[PDB]
Amino acid sequence: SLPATFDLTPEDAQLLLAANTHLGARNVQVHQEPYVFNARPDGVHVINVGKTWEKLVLAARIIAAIPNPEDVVAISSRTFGQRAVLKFAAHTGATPIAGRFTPGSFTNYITRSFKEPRLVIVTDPRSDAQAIKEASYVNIPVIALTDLDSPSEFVDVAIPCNNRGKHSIGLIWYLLAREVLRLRGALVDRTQPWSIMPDLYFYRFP
Amino acid sequence: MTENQTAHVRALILDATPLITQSYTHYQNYAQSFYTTPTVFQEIKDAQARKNLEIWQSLGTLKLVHPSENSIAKVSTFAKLTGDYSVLSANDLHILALTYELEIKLNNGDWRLRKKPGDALDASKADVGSGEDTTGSLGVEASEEDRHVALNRPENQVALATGDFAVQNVALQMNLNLMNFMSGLKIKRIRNYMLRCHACFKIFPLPKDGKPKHFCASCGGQGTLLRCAVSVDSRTGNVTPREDQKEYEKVIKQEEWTRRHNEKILNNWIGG
Amino acid sequence: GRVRTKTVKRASKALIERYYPKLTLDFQTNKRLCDEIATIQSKRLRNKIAGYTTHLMKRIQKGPVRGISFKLQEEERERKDQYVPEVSALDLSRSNGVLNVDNQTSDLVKSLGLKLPLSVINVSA
Amino acid sequence: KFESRKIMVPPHRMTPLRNSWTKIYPPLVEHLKLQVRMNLKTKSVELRTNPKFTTDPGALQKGADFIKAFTLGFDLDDSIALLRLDDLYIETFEVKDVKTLTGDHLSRAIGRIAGKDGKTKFAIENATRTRIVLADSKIHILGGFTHIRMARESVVSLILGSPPGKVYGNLRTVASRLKER
Amino acid sequence: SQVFGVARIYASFNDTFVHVTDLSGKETIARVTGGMKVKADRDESSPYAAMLAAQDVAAKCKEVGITAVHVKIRATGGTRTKTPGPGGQAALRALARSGLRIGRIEDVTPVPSDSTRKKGGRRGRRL
Repeated sequence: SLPATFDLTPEDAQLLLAANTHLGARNVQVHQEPYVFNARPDGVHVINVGKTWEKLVLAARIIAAIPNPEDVVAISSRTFGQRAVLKFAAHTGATPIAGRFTPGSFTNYITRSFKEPRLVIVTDPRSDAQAIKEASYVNIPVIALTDLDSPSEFVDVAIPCNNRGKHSIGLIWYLLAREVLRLRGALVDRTQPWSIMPDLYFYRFP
Repeated sequence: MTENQTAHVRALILDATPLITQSYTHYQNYAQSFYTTPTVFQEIKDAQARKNLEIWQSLGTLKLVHPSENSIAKVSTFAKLTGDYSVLSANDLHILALTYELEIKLNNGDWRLRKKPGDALDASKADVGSGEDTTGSLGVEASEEDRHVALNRPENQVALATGDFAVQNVALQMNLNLMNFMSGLKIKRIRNYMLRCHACFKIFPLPKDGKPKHFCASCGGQGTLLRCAVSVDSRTGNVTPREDQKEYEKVIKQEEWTRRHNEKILNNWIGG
Repeated sequence: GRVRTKTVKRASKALIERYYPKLTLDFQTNKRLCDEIATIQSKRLRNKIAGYTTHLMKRIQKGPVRGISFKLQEEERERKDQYVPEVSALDLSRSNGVLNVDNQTSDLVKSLGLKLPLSVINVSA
Repeated sequence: KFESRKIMVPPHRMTPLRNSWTKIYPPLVEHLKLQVRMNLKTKSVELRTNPKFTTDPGALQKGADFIKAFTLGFDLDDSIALLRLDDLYIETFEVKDVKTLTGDHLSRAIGRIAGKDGKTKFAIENATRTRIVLADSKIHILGGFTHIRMARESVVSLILGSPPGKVYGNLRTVASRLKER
Repeated sequence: SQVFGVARIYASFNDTFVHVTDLSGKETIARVTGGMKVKADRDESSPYAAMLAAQDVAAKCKEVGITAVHVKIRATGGTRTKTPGPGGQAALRALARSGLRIGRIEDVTPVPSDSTRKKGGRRGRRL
């Protein structure tokens, strides 16, 4: 149900193998066994990156399916993640949660951090697990970035990537941003590369 | 009847390790001028080192020279390019900047210095006139005229005498002359240990505090950092071989506060 | 202990987050400064607030404090985008145009059906 | 007129040896004026003296006592107390020497001397001027004879299976006429 | 060079023995108990009595002229404890403090392979 141009462009595959997204953790859960292809024999698994591309194509379609672009909310507490979600929220107009996500923000309308979304993106479902479980109370889909040993409960359309390195998380946020702006209509030509480089999303500590 | 050992180096930058390990008589037969930073001299606190510094000040051969700020900025840019700025001290950066300024003044230019790591040296301007592999400098029975010709060469105009492996790698990245503190021969290659990611294959130096990095700087793999021996050639300049939790920062701050409280308790026990 | 009240602390916090630059280390200028900007009902309370703003001008000149200042917040508004590298680590020239890729990910490339400048590297244990 | 002693390094404590050795050696080398040489291969530490050092023959025995203390779990603040004082000595004792216990009885006796979050251990260091390290089957108490003697009475109460409340009552009784005198 | 002695320290809970002779246990040279040095019965095994007793043993060894000495220390052994008490440790501190040369320090405690029944019964022995 997609045109043939939507697939892996080889410069994006060079970009993916440049950011070491295909490297992962050492434990493989029962749920995420099809994302692994095989194991490099030290204990490091390598992941099917075509699945990551087409899975973020799904996540881009979920984000484009919402009518109000301010109703999607990005969640972050990792050190790379705040910069990544503030760039994503700057570029698509989402509402970012940087640093400590406030408890009682998805119920409890009294608090000024009460935002009700219809769609939630999470950097990892272990450190930001509280936004996952508070979104499990008020009926919210959550599309997430899960590793090979992330908790796989309470997520749907989860994107396998590497949350450990700053390269992969900044790139995968950049690719979600460029996929949804190429799908909304802000960049008409599918052939044209996006004008902003992916290193804008990258974290530096001075 | 000792032979008149002529100095093969016009000026040598001396660190605190070569000043503490060797006397002025050991460095008298190798270098003609002695230059050092004032902060390195102020950092000396040993009694025998203070006696040797008093003997050198009575001799007057040591020159207390502070490095320039522009050379300090160039050295800091080179250390940020090579990634050695996190382990190198400010005194080491000032000593490298003073060595770079002395090499710029002695050779009348920066043609022998590399601005970036891996950059080829500008050899077109040369015709206008412990784990250290020091092999190739032995077996050179040079005469007095040969020693004067070698001291007149621009390669032996400036030398950096130091014991810091990060400073030695920064000088090898800057293609600077490195001399042994006990032997006095020119260093050709240096072998040091570096942290290598087992998956991302990223190269980082050893830690200054000695603490093992639980997470890699680029890979993020738990246990992905491994001790890898790396060799650096002075001619080529090529080195040949989670943490995002706030509780991790709290544990690091608690470890630092525990180290500070232990240092305060040790100072109170010593002074009590 | 002479812990100051929360009204003086909060008024000084507001007047230093908003009215930074004309306040200085001199309490005597700050007295008629907070007279001319703030409507405080008593001489005692405005003396408390002016002395506290003088003390926070004393420790603000040594370094940054957790509260809001404008002249830093423009600077972390270009900290977000000023350090873009001309060549990133994801570009080809940092690996001389050919990637450092093991045999299994090259098998991923030749199985998925793409053409890519890969150098196979043999790794073990 | 040199003298060297040989001592054994446990495997369980050689990693805090290489962690805090930089805090171990310069107080004794500066203040107590000795010479230390390692043998990391053969688990041996060479504590040597020289006529170029100060003439103090008993501090060589004291230095062997510091490394004998560090052999059995002991931290560095008790080494500072052993630097400053002379009445403070070391002891080992066995769980099986009071009562023949086996397995889970041994585990419950170790739990009784340990306690919830080490609180009965805390109550026995603070009220008696003693310091507590628990091994698998060895108990270790530092200090002087009036201090360690009531520590003996407490620990042979506790390892006999007496409840820790009676230990607390007898502990504050003996602490009360300890600090009373 | 010098002459070495063969020293024995026997550390019970209630006294200490500092007892030394020459090689192979020929004839005993110095001989003290904890009871003879402090007449208080509560202080038979005190470290004060231990150091004064070992000081008198050191005076005996100095007047017979033995300078070096080899020491082994022990508890009662057997069904009772294995490592010596602190009276032995204070005795070691005293003999090192005395200026007498020390040769070797070891622990010849008589250790069973497999012991017999102790003198407490099932319940326990200490208090």
